[PDB]
Amino acid sequence: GPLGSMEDFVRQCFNPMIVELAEKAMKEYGEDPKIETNKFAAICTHLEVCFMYSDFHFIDERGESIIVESGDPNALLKHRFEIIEGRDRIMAWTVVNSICNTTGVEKPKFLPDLYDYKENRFIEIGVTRREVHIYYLEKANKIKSEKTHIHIFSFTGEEMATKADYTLDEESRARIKTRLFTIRQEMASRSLWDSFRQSER
Ligand SMILES: [Mn+2]
Ligand SMILES: [Mn+2]
Ligand SMILES: [Mn+2]
Repeated sequence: GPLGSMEDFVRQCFNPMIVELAEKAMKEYGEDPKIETNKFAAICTHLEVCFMYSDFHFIDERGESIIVESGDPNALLKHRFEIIEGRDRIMAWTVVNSICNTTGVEKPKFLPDLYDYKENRFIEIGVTRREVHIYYLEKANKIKSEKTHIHIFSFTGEEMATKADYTLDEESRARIKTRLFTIRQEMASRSLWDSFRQSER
Protein backbone atom coordinates (compact mmCIF):
# COMPACT_ATOMS: atom_id res chain seq x y z
CA GLY A 1 0.00 0.00 0.00
CA PRO A 2 0.88 3.73 -0.09
CA LEU A 3 3.19 5.11 2.58
CA GLY A 4 1.54 7.58 4.94
CA SER A 5 3.25 10.24 7.01
CA MET A 6 3.73 9.77 10.74
CA GLU A 7 2.57 13.38 11.19
CA ASP A 8 -0.80 12.49 9.63
CA PHE A 9 -1.04 9.38 11.81
CA VAL A 10 -0.33 11.26 15.03
CA ARG A 11 -2.75 14.10 14.32
CA GLN A 12 -5.52 11.77 13.18
CA CYS A 13 -5.22 9.05 15.81
CA PHE A 14 -4.23 10.89 19.01
CA ASN A 15 -6.29 13.42 20.94
CA PRO A 16 -5.16 17.00 20.23
CA MET A 17 -4.40 17.46 23.95
CA ILE A 18 -1.99 14.52 23.84
CA VAL A 19 -0.33 15.80 20.65
CA GLU A 20 0.14 19.28 22.07
CA LEU A 21 1.69 17.88 25.25
CA ALA A 22 4.03 15.67 23.20
CA GLU A 23 5.06 18.68 21.11
CA LYS A 24 5.67 20.75 24.24
CA ALA A 25 7.59 17.82 25.71
CA MET A 26 9.90 17.45 22.71
CA LYS A 27 10.49 21.21 22.60
CA GLU A 28 11.52 21.26 26.26
CA TYR A 29 14.21 18.66 25.50
CA GLY A 30 15.34 20.20 22.20
CA GLU A 31 13.86 17.54 19.93
CA ASP A 32 12.04 18.40 16.72
CA PRO A 33 8.66 16.66 16.18
CA LYS A 34 8.91 17.17 12.41
CA ILE A 35 12.23 15.28 12.19
CA GLU A 36 12.16 12.78 15.06
CA THR A 37 8.72 11.61 14.00
CA ASN A 38 8.93 8.07 15.35
CA LYS A 39 9.93 9.49 18.74
CA PHE A 40 7.02 11.92 18.40
CA ALA A 41 4.59 8.99 18.03
CA ALA A 42 6.27 7.07 20.88
CA ILE A 43 5.90 10.07 23.19
CA CYS A 44 2.21 10.34 22.30
CA THR A 45 1.72 6.62 22.91
CA HIS A 46 3.52 6.67 26.27
CA LEU A 47 1.59 9.74 27.36
CA GLU A 48 -1.72 8.06 26.46
CA VAL A 49 -0.77 4.89 28.33
CA CYS A 50 -0.03 6.98 31.43
CA PHE A 51 -3.48 8.64 31.21
CA MET A 52 -5.25 5.34 30.53
CA TYR A 53 -3.43 3.76 33.49
CA SER A 54 -4.93 6.45 35.72
CA ASP A 55 -8.39 6.64 34.13
CA PHE A 56 -11.42 5.59 36.16
CA HIS A 57 -9.48 4.76 39.33
CA PHE A 58 -10.53 6.40 42.58
CA ILE A 59 -10.14 6.01 46.31
CA ASP A 60 -13.61 5.88 47.88
CA GLU A 61 -15.04 7.34 51.09
CA ARG A 62 -13.74 4.34 53.05
CA GLY A 63 -10.22 4.58 51.62
CA GLU A 64 -10.64 1.59 49.30
CA SER A 65 -9.79 1.65 45.59
CA ILE A 66 -12.69 1.47 43.14
CA ILE A 67 -13.35 1.90 39.41
CA VAL A 68 -15.94 4.34 38.08
CA GLU A 69 -16.24 4.31 34.29
CA SER A 70 -19.39 6.44 34.21
CA GLY A 71 -19.21 10.19 33.59
CA ASP A 72 -20.03 11.50 37.06
CA PRO A 73 -17.83 10.32 39.93
CA ASN A 74 -19.51 11.47 43.15
CA ALA A 75 -17.78 14.49 44.66
CA LEU A 76 -16.27 12.70 47.67
CA LEU A 77 -14.12 10.38 45.54
CA LYS A 78 -10.39 11.04 45.26
CA HIS A 79 -8.26 10.24 42.20
CA ARG A 80 -6.14 7.19 42.95
CA PHE A 81 -3.23 8.39 40.84
CA GLU A 82 -1.25 11.59 40.60
CA ILE A 83 -0.05 12.13 37.03
CA ILE A 84 3.51 13.43 36.81
CA GLU A 85 4.15 12.77 33.12
CA GLY A 86 2.87 15.41 30.72
CA ARG A 87 3.91 18.30 32.98
CA ASP A 88 6.73 20.72 32.27
CA ARG A 89 9.93 20.25 34.27
CA ILE A 90 9.16 22.78 37.03
CA MET A 91 5.57 21.65 37.62
CA ALA A 92 6.44 17.94 37.59
CA TRP A 93 9.09 18.35 40.27
CA THR A 94 6.77 20.65 42.21
CA VAL A 95 4.16 17.85 42.23
CA VAL A 96 6.75 15.23 43.18
CA ASN A 97 7.77 17.53 46.07
CA SER A 98 4.14 18.07 47.09
CA ILE A 99 3.75 14.26 47.23
CA CYS A 100 6.96 13.42 49.05
CA ASN A 101 7.03 15.81 52.02
CA THR A 102 3.33 14.97 52.36
CA THR A 103 3.11 11.18 52.19
CA GLY A 104 6.63 10.89 53.60
CA VAL A 105 7.67 8.86 50.57
CA GLU A 106 11.25 9.68 49.63
CA LYS A 107 12.18 11.80 46.62
CA PRO A 108 13.15 10.03 43.39
CA LYS A 109 16.17 10.99 41.29
CA PHE A 110 14.36 10.90 37.94
CA LEU A 111 10.82 12.13 37.30
CA PRO A 112 8.51 9.10 37.48
CA ASP A 113 5.20 8.92 35.56
CA LEU A 114 2.57 8.49 38.27
CA TYR A 115 2.07 8.30 41.99
CA ASP A 116 -0.24 5.60 43.38
CA TYR A 117 -2.02 6.81 46.53
CA LYS A 118 -3.31 3.29 47.21
CA GLU A 119 0.02 1.45 47.03
CA ASN A 120 1.90 4.53 48.27
CA ARG A 121 4.56 4.46 45.56
CA PHE A 122 5.75 6.18 42.42
CA ILE A 123 5.32 4.32 39.12
CA GLU A 124 7.54 4.36 36.04
CA ILE A 125 5.54 3.35 32.94
CA GLY A 126 7.32 1.82 29.97
CA VAL A 127 6.10 1.16 26.44
CA THR A 128 8.43 -0.89 24.31
CA ARG A 129 8.55 -2.24 20.79
CA ARG A 130 11.17 -4.72 22.08
CA GLU A 131 11.22 -7.62 24.57
CA VAL A 132 9.68 -6.63 27.90
CA HIS A 133 12.40 -8.19 30.05
CA ILE A 134 15.24 -6.37 28.31
CA TYR A 135 13.42 -3.06 28.53
CA TYR A 136 12.48 -3.69 32.16
CA LEU A 137 16.11 -4.30 33.11
CA GLU A 138 17.22 -1.15 31.30
CA LYS A 139 14.62 0.89 33.18
CA ALA A 140 15.54 -0.64 36.53
CA ASN A 141 19.24 -0.06 35.94
CA LYS A 142 18.64 3.57 34.97
CA ILE A 143 16.67 4.65 38.04
CA LYS A 144 17.56 2.05 40.68
CA SER A 145 15.14 3.99 42.90
CA GLU A 146 14.18 0.67 44.52
CA LYS A 147 10.95 2.26 45.75
CA THR A 148 9.81 3.30 42.29
CA HIS A 149 7.56 0.61 40.84
CA ILE A 150 8.16 -0.23 37.15
CA HIS A 151 5.41 -1.38 34.80
CA ILE A 152 6.27 -2.22 31.19
CA PHE A 153 3.88 -2.76 28.27
CA SER A 154 5.01 -4.12 24.92
CA PHE A 155 3.26 -3.90 21.59
CA THR A 156 3.01 -7.72 21.50
CA GLY A 157 0.81 -7.65 24.61
CA GLU A 158 3.35 -8.82 27.17
CA GLU A 159 3.81 -6.96 30.45
CA MET A 160 6.53 -6.94 33.10
CA ALA A 161 6.22 -5.29 36.50
CA THR A 162 8.36 -5.02 39.61
CA LYS A 163 7.95 -8.06 41.89
CA ALA A 164 5.30 -9.47 39.54
CA ASP A 165 2.96 -6.87 41.05
CA TYR A 166 0.86 -5.41 38.23
CA THR A 167 -1.06 -2.87 40.32
CA LEU A 168 -4.22 -2.82 38.15
CA ASP A 169 -6.94 -5.37 37.39
CA GLU A 170 -6.88 -7.32 34.12
CA GLU A 171 -9.58 -5.24 32.45
CA SER A 172 -7.74 -1.92 32.98
CA ARG A 173 -4.55 -3.32 31.56
CA ALA A 174 -6.57 -4.92 28.75
CA ARG A 175 -7.84 -1.48 27.71
CA ILE A 176 -4.24 -0.33 27.40
CA LYS A 177 -3.18 -3.38 25.44
CA THR A 178 -6.18 -2.98 23.12
CA ARG A 179 -5.14 0.60 22.42
CA LEU A 180 -1.52 -0.40 21.69
CA PHE A 181 -2.78 -3.12 19.37
CA THR A 182 -4.90 -0.54 17.56
CA ILE A 183 -1.95 1.84 17.23
CA ARG A 184 0.26 -0.90 15.82
CA GLN A 185 -2.36 -2.12 13.34
CA GLU A 186 -3.13 1.37 12.09
CA MET A 187 0.59 2.16 11.69
CA ALA A 188 0.95 -1.12 9.80
CA SER A 189 -1.89 -0.21 7.43
CA ARG A 190 -0.05 3.06 6.67
CA SER A 191 3.28 1.23 6.26
CA LEU A 192 4.72 3.11 9.25
CA TRP A 193 5.06 0.23 11.70
CA ASP A 194 8.26 -1.51 10.55
CA SER A 195 10.31 1.70 10.83
CA PHE A 196 8.65 2.73 14.08
CA ARG A 197 9.45 -0.63 15.69
CA GLN A 198 13.05 -0.60 14.45
CA SER A 199 13.50 3.00 15.63
CA GLU A 200 13.36 2.33 19.38
CA ARG A 201 17.04 1.37 19.51
MN1 LIG B 1 -12.94 14.13 39.47
MN1 LIG C 1 7.99 10.00 32.38
MN1 LIG D 1 7.84 6.34 31.44
